[PDB]
Amino acid sequence: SHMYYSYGNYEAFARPKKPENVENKSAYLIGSGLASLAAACFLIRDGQMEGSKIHILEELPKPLKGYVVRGGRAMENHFECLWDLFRSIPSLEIDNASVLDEFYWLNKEDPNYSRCRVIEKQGQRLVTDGDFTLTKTAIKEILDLCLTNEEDLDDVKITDVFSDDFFNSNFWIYWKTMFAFEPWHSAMEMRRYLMRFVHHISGLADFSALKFTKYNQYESLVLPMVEYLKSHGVQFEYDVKVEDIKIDVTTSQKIAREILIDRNGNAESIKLTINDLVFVTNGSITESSTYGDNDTPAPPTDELGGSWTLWKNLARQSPEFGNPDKFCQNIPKKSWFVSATSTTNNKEIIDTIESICKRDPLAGKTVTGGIITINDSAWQMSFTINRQQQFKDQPENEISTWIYALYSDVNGDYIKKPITECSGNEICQEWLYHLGVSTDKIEDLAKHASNTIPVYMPYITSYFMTRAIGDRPLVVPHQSQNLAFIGNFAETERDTVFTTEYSVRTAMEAVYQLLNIDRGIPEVINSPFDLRVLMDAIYELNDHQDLREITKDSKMQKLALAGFLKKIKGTYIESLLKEHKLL
Amino acid sequence: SHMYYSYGNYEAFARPKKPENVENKSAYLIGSGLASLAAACFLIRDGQMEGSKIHILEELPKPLKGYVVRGGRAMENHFECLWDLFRSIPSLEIDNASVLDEFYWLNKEDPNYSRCRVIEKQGQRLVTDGDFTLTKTAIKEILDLCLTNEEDLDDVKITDVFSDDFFNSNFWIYWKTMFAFEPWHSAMEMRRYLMRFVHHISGLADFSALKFTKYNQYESLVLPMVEYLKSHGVQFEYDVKVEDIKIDVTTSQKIAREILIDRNGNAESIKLTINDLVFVTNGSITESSTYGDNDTPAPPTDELGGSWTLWKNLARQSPEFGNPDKFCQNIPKKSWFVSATSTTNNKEIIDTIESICKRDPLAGKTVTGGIITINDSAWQMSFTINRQQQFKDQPENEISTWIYALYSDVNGDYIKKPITECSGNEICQEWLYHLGVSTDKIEDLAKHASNTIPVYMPYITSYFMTRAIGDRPLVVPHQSQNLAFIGNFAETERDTVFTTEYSVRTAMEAVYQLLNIDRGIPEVINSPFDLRVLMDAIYELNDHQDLREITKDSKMQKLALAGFLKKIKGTYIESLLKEHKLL
Ligand SMILES: CCCCCCCC/C=C\CCCCCCCC(=O)O
Ligand SMILES: CCCCCCCC/C=C\CCCCCCCC(=O)O
Ligand SMILES: [K+]
Ligand SMILES: [K+]
Repeated sequence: SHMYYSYGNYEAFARPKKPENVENKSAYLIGSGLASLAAACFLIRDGQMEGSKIHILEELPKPLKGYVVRGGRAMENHFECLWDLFRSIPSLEIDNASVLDEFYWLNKEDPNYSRCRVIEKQGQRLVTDGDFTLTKTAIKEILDLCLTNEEDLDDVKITDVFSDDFFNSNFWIYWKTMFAFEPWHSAMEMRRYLMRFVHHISGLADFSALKFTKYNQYESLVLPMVEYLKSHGVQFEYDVKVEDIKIDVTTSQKIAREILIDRNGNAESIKLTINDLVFVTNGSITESSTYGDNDTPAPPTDELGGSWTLWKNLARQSPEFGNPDKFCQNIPKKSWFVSATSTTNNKEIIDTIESICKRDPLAGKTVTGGIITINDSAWQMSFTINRQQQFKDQPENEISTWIYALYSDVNGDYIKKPITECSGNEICQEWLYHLGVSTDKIEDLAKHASNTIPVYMPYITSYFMTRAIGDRPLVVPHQSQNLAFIGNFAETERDTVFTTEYSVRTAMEAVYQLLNIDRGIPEVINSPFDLRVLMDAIYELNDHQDLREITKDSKMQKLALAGFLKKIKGTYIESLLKEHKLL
Repeated sequence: SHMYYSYGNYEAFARPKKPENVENKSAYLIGSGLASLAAACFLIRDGQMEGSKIHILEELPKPLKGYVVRGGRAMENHFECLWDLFRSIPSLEIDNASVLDEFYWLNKEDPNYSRCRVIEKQGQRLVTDGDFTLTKTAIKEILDLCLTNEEDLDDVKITDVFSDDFFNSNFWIYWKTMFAFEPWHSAMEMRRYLMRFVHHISGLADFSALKFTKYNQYESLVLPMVEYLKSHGVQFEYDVKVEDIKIDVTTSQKIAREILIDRNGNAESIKLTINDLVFVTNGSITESSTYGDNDTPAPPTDELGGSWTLWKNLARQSPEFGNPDKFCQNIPKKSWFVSATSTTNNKEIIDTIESICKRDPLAGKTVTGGIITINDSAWQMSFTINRQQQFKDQPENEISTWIYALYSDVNGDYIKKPITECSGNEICQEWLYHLGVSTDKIEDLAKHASNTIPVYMPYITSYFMTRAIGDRPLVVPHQSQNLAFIGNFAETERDTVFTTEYSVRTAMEAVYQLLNIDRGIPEVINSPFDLRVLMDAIYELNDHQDLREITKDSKMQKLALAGFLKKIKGTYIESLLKEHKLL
């Protein structure tokens, strides 16, 4: 009621009037991740809140044994809120240009695509690569899922809605690895993904729809925002651990009253009035991460960190604040936990990568174009090499490779141990084996020619845990006066979590609602409602067959189609179907 | 091939790289209407062409007996190209705001809607006002038209595709008068309108979808653009009549070589190279306009002016440059020709208007909210009163009313003459009669208390003449190197003419194509392909009935619906249909 959804250029280009009474308001942002930063940016730009009244509370202060590549997930053109934000953030690389400009021009200069998406048998390209290999049964299961109401998917697993045909498809290889879905994850979220990205189905196998920043996410997204916020006087408070927020939850209002913090070791409290807004990033996929090195595994852990402890403390004050235990408890021990960043200047390794991905990793352009999946790896390992180098101060003869394994409790094929028990050099050895490197060189090249840093992340799969409506708090809970939840464990319609777009969307919706900003929020792109996109999807999903080939081997369908074509012959519907290759 | 269509914020907010070799190029814009001005703006902003190399050639120089209101057509939110343009044009009314900002804020401060759309019997509101009164037969004719391929509508009249039920509907009253469609006009263009604006069907009767500038179009749109262009050094050349452009049309290229002009009376020629771009606004609805006064009719005329003569001279050089005679010849003598602007400070007239439209005309906010149609007027007359005053220097106790008649060859009900034979005061008398003013006061109030300026426009209905594909030139004809056609007689996909959006779209497409600008053009809004919008349309078109009421009185349908509901029961399709009130 305190916001509305829109689309089109009118609302995109319009500027909101200064919101009412904002001169008497303040904001506290809990956490320093992308959602907090984006919310602060919207407070400055569209709330016209004074930067000095904006307080970002970060647990970290103002030494790892090598380079580590973080989230690094791709974006797409229809990250509608994220581009609304980053058109206003100055680039740190190009004069008089925004982050969006630099990104837009870069991905036109050097457009992303994969020349080798799946390998097997120690370095062979998969033979059916490029094809979805979906049977009619699997396709009907996909569409049956989209045709299920989200409300009917409470706690439903991906394995509850798909059968053997689907799980044997190339589609499932592409899908599970690029998005990091496990079979026991949320069918509700998988449905959101299917609908959310249907306009890019023709780019699923070759990653032609992916777009990437010039450098790692921190240098290309976080640092530009931080510079923008600091230039506007926003206050960054470091070594602040937020332990609880006392919230009054009455029959008529929800009002945050006090932030209980541990500053640099000392218990303190921030008293809030109704004009002091609090933005909580509830939960975190990176909390309690541990780090290994070339010779040491990352020590597994089950610690609840400060992020999960805080959400638990808020949930104790109202069921409307969500159910953190659905996301941070009972995570299967087979789940993805470990990622590794393997850095080398060794020509044997780099030349091996070149022979598989067909591009020079040191040229400074696209290399793998996104992850390469090792389809027959016991770990279900994938790895990617982005445009090199991904760190501004890294030597120009080095590459850094990011590696992850979807299965954490199964022996590797060359290193006969679960990934959670492997040092950096052992992870690199298993990877080199699957590249086809000669087995008499693997040990030396991993131990002495590379430096590999593993990271153990207990909650990295947490976004996708099976959930019920109500497990995630509304961005602005009902009757909340000065409290919002942002980030990928907050609830909003149809958008997909594990994306930076979701972080920016929740940030924008929280700020606009709490300040009653008179401007539209862009809806999640309308592609699942667009007949043209749905026609393309049928054509692509059936691996480029028209309606006659699709129905050929079924009399019942073969006849319903002939009756359909009779009615639409010579009409606009027939020309549309022909334009989208269905006729 | 030299442009691409896009939608969403990514392409909206992105800035194009400077196009290649633009530093060696020039532009000549023929005419000073909105399309020429918009093209010049895009040349500056996105072509990064130097303003000194941009030459606008206007026939007019750098005295009417009263105020005259011109085009004054409304806009809507999904004028996608127009808002792309006017976000970059500084407002002349508000500091540090664009034209878009001022427009956006104004129409939120004072949103448009009609409190009385149709009157009859000398000032009575129409009883069924607000309802479409469409029969099932008429609705199927509407959808059958949309389901016809545009290519099958060559030279087809509106009367060729609709029957008595449709022409007796309130829908047709609303539609024909707000858009100025005549029964003999283009069914192809009517189809484009139905598809183009389907997202606003719920605002058709009460004009809630309409948005208006603060002042008349010249003060609120043209003058801001002119100031922008002059501030960038763009050259305005006045008293230049362009008589012909010599174009080389070879087997491989189309190249404009020479502009033949009459400057201030003297024959001259502008020599063009391939790097000199020429933008022709072919044809004009305002050419050869004549003016009357309170005591004199506007003299009818059939003169081809300079605009139509120029298009004819170009068409003689290639059929690819269009067929002007389809639009400027054989216009029926019943067509709309006359509009009048009636200005008064008289309290009897203003109070009469207040009693019909329910708002104070002098308050400075919406008055009629768009045209009021006099349904039983022999002339088929409508009139509107915008926010007053529409001219910045007009006295604050005056209103100006705009009046037009769809039928030009039929005696009025009070003044027993065709409108083409009427003085300004006689047009005002016929109007006052239909307002219900007492017949013993009409003559005095028209002659002495009002000043009414009639305008005769031979080509005002020209955009809508029946046409065939090929009658309008492509914005950039095939193989054209330096020549483009812009404005509402140029050809582009799915957009609707007689709109300022069409002028800006053709301008943008011409500039982007001729300069090969590397940025997307926003497509015509995708509403006819959006299932949600199509569901709303069925609900509104059937005057707010669900699928069971719609089908109730037909056994055949009543059964196909029961079979449909059986298949979709409990699915996402059913929830969608319920959300859009069809179930
Ligand atoms: C009713 C709707 C039917 C939906 C059909 C479902 C098919 C979805 C197809 C897969 C989308 C592939 C997405 C790959 C693009 C990369 C994602 C990204 O941009 O981040
Ligand atoms: C296949 C598509 C079916 C199309 C259904 C057609 C019904 C169209 C309904 C009328 C649209 C009314 C437009 C009124 C809004 C004002 C126009 C404007 O904004 O300038
Ligand atoms: K917006
Ligand atoms: K654009």
